[PDB]
Amino acid sequence: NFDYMFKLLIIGNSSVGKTSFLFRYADDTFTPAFVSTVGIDFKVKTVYRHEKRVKLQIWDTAGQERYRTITTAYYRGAMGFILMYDITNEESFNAVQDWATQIKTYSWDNAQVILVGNKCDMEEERVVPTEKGQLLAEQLGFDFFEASAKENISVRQAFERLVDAICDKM
Amino acid sequence: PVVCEVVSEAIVHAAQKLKEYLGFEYPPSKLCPAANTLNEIFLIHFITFCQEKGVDEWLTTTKMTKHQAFLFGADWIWTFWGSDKQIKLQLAVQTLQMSSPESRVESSWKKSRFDKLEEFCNLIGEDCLGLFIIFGMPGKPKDIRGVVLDSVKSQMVRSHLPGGKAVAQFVLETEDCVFIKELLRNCLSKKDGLREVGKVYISIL
Ligand SMILES: Nc1nc2c(ncn2[C@@H]2O[C@H](COP(=O)(O)OP(=O)(O)NP(=O)(O)O)[C@@H](O)[C@H]2O)c(=O)[nH]1
Ligand SMILES: [Mg+2]
Repeated sequence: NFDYMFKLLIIGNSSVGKTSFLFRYADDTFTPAFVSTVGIDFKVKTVYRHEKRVKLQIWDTAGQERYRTITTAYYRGAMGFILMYDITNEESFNAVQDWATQIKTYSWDNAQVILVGNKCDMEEERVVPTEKGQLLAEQLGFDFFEASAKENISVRQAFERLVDAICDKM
Repeated sequence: PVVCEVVSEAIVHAAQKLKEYLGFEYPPSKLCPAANTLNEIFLIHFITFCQEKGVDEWLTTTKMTKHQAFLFGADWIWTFWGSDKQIKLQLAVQTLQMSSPESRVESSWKKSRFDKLEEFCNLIGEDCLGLFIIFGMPGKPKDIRGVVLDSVKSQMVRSHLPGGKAVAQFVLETEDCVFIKELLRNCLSKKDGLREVGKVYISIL
């Protein structure tokens, strides 16, 4: 059907949970088996937003540096970005300003960006307070969520907020 | 220990195991088996051989998904890791049958598998090589042989063919060959010695 077809990219460092995030949103499941994405992949999900069907093609990128070129070759045509870090990994959070610069350099399209701190179920191993993440989100102009691909917390809410921002820019 | 000799052994063993299924045709039904079936048989035998020799720590086989095989023009990736746990080589392998599908994207992907493989290897970097593996030829349908992408490109600067026809042209005219052990002998120390292989094909048997 699809009057609307939106291109979304999930980007961020390796091991923050990007593939797990996409699989939880698309198939409602989680496996602990870490396999690192080689290059880029995508999935298509259709949603009933406020009135009518919207088809999202969501591109999971690879976080490793050697694929940084090829993933940036797929930033064109993007209307939305999930910039994702890990709340148990400070190196992932220190990189998000570089990732936001990468979005502004290689993509812009005036595309909406949302900042997600994944693995919020791992509170015993938390290293980044939520206040730091929401302060940097206020600074960069992005919406902020703390999510868990493992426990399905704030996962579909983040995609819904990104799609709502994309629709509100029309 | 030695990664290169085991990967060449595994390629030879997988080709010998795949030889049984090449050239099968049943005229009262579907003639040919699917390309994905031959790819999966080759990969299963290769991966089991590599697991038996304990080389999984320095060798990673990634079978591309249907989307990834469409986008990259490659059927699988072989990643060669070093002692320092960094990636030293990546072979992007596309398979062809010479005896004789986007499905989700919204087209701009009009390119052939050759051009997509070349663009993939350009984007990854200089340590990512492209490799065509041919299962069967016109005449002798059970022959398996490899061709490096750069040798094809060196022939396209002369012949002016599109790369898909240029590979098929290269395979049926080249008499000179290099064994897979000799090709993979370098494999870690120098990168360009893989791509300066020249006007030869790769012999697997
Ligand atoms: N506890 C917990 N673990 C998670 C969560 N999301 C992912 N993980 C774990 O973190 C690891 C990495 O997940 P993965 O999705 O592969 O991350 P990635 O960003 O796709 N890695 P890459 O960019 O290299 O492809 C896996 O072991 C996975 O089980 C989460 O919400 N909670
Ligand atoms: Mg991944």
